[PDB]
Amino acid sequence: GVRCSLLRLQETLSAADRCGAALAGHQLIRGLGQECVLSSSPAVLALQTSLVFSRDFGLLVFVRKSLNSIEFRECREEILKFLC
Amino acid sequence: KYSGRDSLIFLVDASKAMFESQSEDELTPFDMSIQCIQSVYISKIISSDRDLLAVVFYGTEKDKNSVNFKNIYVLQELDNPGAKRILELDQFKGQQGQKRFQDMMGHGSDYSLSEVLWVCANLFSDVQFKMSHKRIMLFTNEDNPHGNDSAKASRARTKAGDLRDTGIFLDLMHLKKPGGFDISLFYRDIISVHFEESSKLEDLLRKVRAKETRKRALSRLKLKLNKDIVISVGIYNLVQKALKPPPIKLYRETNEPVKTKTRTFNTSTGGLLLPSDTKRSQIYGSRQIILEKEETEELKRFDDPGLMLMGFKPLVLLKKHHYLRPSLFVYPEESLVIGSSTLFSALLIKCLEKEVAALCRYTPRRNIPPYFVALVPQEEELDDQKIQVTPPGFQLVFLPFADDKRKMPFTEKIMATPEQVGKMKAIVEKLRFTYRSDSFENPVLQQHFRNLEALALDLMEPEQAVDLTLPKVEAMNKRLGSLVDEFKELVYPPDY
Amino acid sequence: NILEESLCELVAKQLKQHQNTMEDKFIVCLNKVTKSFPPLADRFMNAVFFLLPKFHGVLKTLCLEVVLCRVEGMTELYFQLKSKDFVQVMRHRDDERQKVCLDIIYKMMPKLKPVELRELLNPVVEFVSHPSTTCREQMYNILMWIHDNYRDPESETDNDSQEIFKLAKDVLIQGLIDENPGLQLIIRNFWSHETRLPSNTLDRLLALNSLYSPKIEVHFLSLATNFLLEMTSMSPDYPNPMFEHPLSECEFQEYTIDSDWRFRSTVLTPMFVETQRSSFDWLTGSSSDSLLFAHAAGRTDLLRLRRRFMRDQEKLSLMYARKGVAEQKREKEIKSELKMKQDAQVVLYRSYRHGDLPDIQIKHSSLITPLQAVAQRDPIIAKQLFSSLFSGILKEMDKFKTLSEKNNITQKLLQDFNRFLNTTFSFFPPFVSCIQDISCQHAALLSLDPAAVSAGCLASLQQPVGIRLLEEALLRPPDVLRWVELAKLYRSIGEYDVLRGIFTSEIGTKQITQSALLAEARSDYSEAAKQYDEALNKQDWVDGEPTEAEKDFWELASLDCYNHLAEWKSLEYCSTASIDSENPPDLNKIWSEPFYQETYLPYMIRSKLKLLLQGEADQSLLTFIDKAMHGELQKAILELHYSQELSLLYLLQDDVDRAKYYIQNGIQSFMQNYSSIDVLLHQSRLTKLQSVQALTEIQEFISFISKQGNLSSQVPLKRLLNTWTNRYPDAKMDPMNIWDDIITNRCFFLSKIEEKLTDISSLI
DNA sequence: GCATGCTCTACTGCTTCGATATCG
DNA sequence: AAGCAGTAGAGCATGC
Ligand SMILES: O=P(O)(O)O[C@H]1[C@H](OP(=O)(O)O)[C@H](OP(=O)(O)O)[C@H](OP(=O)(O)O)[C@@H](OP(=O)(O)O)[C@H]1OP(=O)(O)O
Repeated sequence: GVRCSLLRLQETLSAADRCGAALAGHQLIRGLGQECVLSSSPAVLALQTSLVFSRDFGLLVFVRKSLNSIEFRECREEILKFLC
Repeated sequence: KYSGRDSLIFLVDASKAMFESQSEDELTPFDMSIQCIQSVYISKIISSDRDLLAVVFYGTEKDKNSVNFKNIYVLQELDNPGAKRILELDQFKGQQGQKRFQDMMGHGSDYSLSEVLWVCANLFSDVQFKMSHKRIMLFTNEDNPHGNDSAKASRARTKAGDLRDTGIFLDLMHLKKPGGFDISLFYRDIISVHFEESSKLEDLLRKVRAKETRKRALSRLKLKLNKDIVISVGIYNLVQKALKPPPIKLYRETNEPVKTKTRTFNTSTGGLLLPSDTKRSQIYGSRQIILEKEETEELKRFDDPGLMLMGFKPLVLLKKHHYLRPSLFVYPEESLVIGSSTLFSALLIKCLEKEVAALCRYTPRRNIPPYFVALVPQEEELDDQKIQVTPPGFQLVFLPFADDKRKMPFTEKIMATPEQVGKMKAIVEKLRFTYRSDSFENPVLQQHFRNLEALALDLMEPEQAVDLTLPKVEAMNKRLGSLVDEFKELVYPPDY
Repeated sequence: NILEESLCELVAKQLKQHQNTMEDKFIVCLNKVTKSFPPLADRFMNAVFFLLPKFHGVLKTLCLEVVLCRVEGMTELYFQLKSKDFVQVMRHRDDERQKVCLDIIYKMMPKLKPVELRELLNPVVEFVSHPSTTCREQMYNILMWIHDNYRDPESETDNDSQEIFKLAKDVLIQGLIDENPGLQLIIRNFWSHETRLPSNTLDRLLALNSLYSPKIEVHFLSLATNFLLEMTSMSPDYPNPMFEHPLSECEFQEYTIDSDWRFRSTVLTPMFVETQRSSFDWLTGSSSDSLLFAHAAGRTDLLRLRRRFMRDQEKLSLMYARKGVAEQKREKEIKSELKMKQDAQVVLYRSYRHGDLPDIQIKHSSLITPLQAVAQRDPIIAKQLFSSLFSGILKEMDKFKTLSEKNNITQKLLQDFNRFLNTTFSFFPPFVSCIQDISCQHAALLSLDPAAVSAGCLASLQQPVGIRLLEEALLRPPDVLRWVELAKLYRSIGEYDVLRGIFTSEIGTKQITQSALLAEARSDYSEAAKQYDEALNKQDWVDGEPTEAEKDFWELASLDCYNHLAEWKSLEYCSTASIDSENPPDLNKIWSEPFYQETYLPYMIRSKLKLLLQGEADQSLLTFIDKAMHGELQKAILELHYSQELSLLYLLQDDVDRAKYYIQNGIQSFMQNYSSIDVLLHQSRLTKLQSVQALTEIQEFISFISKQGNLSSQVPLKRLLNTWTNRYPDAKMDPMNIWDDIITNRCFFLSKIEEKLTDISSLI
């Protein structure tokens, strides 16, 4: 689930159809964050925490690599609203 | 609406019969459509660059649409015009562009007009902005497509009904078609007498390059009569002195904007200085008057924003040479107060009887000192094809103060003999023309548009706009045939 | 009525005025009208499709609900949904929108050619992991339709129809372990229907092996024996009592048994207190909102129309706030009383009447239903029950079938079992030992596969079963393949005593293998590897060049010798330089040629991880691991079988979160794999128990370095060293791979705690 | 002293225009 | 500094 959503999120960043890649990216971010919030078993919670704050994929490297782009600001807004 | 963009799809029949033009000292219809589309791009890139355009090729072998239909090539989506979108269309120009076009597009294929109208409807559907008008320009030379069939014909008429239900209106730019263009075989019922080329392609090749702004209101004021009888107006502007767009500072190695930041800091300690620890001064010889940034904006406030009527006045006291500001245009807005239009219309058609004009104090913004302004009424002028040139309302004429006028030195009155007046009346009658309103054109602005076009499309050299505000010295001379020498002999002494 | 036309045109005229100005109101009004009158949406359908790619919210859900009404009366609909990106609106995470998308697919499936159903099917089968049972239920509905309508209706359907059936069958199999009691029951009654699994027991036992799918291996034996004992419940001797005469004559009362999760056991009460298409299981018994306010006519249910309404909105809001206080106080009870009602809610299957003597008048149901009921829980008893049923049914096959059909029954069973053993990745010990136990009993199945059998019971620690199967196959030219795989089975449980009398010179093997085994028997592994690798490059054999299985034996035993010493450089070179041809080695070729997974992969991971754990900074294993986590199968293999390797690897990059997840996964995998080994397989359970100390040392290190008080002083470090220097595997009994794990892990932990900590170094 | 929607207010972005300070 | 479209959530009604 997660890490599949994160790898498809990093794939929707080098794509060719920008503003068509961002809508898919926003849906990936939303479902990902929904799964991460609705977990309560502390074994999978550490896995999801380490995947979200990962350094190869991960939401922080997503908002870093998608920061020279105006099509991705809804994605960055939803990531920063998920992280709070 | 207002924020709604204008969308336009260019549909070009690049099938078979636009590539073997019958003259060879003339221009093939594929090149005619390509030149037309490129002129519309260059016109709209600085006329109204928020509009959306697209070009689609059907009757071509290879396809690049979203549904992967047979023989529809979408070269560009609906998007704002750019330099690269004109440079991509540059390749299919001239007698060589056909050959550049064949090897990567296709040609002569079977098609279905239902599927090309389907792809155009999908292009209009995939747009996330709001659109005012949606149009499809059809560049075609064959009338009666799908002439071997009728299932294709009725499906095409059905899908045009599907298009016109959603608000999309196509129009055909018919090309030559030796044998006339019979508009009634297929293209009188699909769209909203034999022909030659057209009456729209030729004036569509005329690049206008003049910016067009939408009808915003610039002010929404309340016109008060004493304190009680308030009506709502809008203060529009109909002449506005078009400027050139301002430059953008770039970074020379990258050509990206550079995010200017200005700060104030004191040279004593080099500490960042807020807006709260400065004041404003004026030095008069030795006195120093020191107000604050709040108190310098208190000096200007006199009234509340709006128009305070102060009586009425015949137009004979409104001198034509009393001009300081370009006039505005008031108009009743019947949504901030109800019956505003009725009181406006009664006041309008009752100041239209005599030559009376309402006098006002005009405060456009908040902390703005008042101006005396003269609300001259005006009727409307229109024709039977409902083109109106003067809208109804008042024209808001700014009147100068005592210190806006200036005095002249003493000048002797040296009148003329009626021989001189009658021989100058012939001179002014010889040179008479008709001033329309918009015959002339800003040369500095036009040359800026031409230079920007030629530097973004990197063509070969900047085109020069032919000047129009310049006088024609030889034509004025030959018009005034052998008259000015005897006139200056009769009014000017034989010397110098 | 006549007044249809002038009214529907009036409603359509108002909606036509809506659809250009405010589309937000146009689709709300159209949705409300075509909740009840769907033929109005026929004239607005292209203008619904036009507006559909614009809205992104609830309004697109309303647009799709308008589409859903007119799906049968629409001709193409796939090209319109494909232009409007239907596959990407199905992946929008919203349960109402996904339910209406799947309902649109379900209504438009009988008008789809296979080439577009195959494009729709790839996002449909992603709903296995969906949290809502409603979307999963709709997915199973459309896959059941695909299974019923794509079972080859003609002579040979195309590749598209065959792949469609294969994908639907995979997900329909996988829905037999679905985590919802009733979705699993729907799928189980789907499979247990007469038209899919037959009613003949000899042909149901053959059709059962079609629905295997390596995902469901922990559950396959209980599922198979459930499908097989279905047919007892429709026999004319099933409710009949099994013995018609009691022991003596006594009357029997009715005994109801109190089984409620409040007095679960006798121990939790101090003393005396102040009191003196079908969802059906054959085992546990036989068991939007509208704005119009007018959305019974009797003699008792119309006195509640005598109602008062308090006009004290302040007091009413106070009562509602106090009500919500009471609900918040009762949730605190319910979210504990439901976690207690989960682990003591037992069901009873029999009838239980009591008398003066034991009542030997049980039905056949009173023995069959607790038998299947416990086979559903315990996998060992499911293994025994499946072995008994399979052997009994093939024994009673003899009177029906003659010889021409028995042989191509057993050929099909041999093909099926070879498929099982060649595609299993989770080498579940009851499953592997079950299908290698039912193969020994029947002589037509003794020709199973020598290398699959050897790899299977080496990976599941079930080596006695494979030894018995291979020896019974060598009973009944020497079969050097079976001799070498039997020797590879014997070598891994020790047993060099048996290994001496195998590699004589009558089976064709060389002398170098016997000399290397004789050296390896006295634990002289360096002299064993010295001649194993010597025999692996020698091409001048003066009595025949050796067969391939013998060279594979030399390769595996030389890797074992390098693992047994400590030689990690030779181990990674020997495991690595046989999967790649050139000098740069491509580690991701290890996942093809399935020999490589059971042969080179554990030594590859182990050698590279040991070199990482002591010093060297070659980051070539982490790249392989992160690249292998992309696959849905390789991730299952890695986090099921290694996970302690993975926990240490993620500890090496200071990722103590993923290491927490992987060590908890490793402990759960230990418990599940340990308790499924049969109880008289000692030294299989001993080697499964030898690995728990390294798991708990990793867990203890994670728990030590997580608390911040432990890094403060040297008191908790001195206590940790004081317990680590008294906690060892035993000398003479635990081998050197256990010792090397404990000591290398402990040295790496001490180096990490040292570099994190601020005479500590002399102590460590 | 709580839970759920609904209305509608207040804010942002973009764009035009006008007032002010500055430069050849 | 103001028009003008677009939206998000603040504040409040309401619940029997
Ligand atoms: O007598 P007034 O009504 O006060 O106006 C007169 C005069 O008006 P007449 O043309 O009827 O004589 C001029 O009005 P305009 O030419 O501006 O339309 C004006 O001229 P200037 O304002 O340009 O100075 C100036 O007369 P003069 O030019 O002699 O100063 C002025 O008389 P006042 O100066 O007394 O206001």
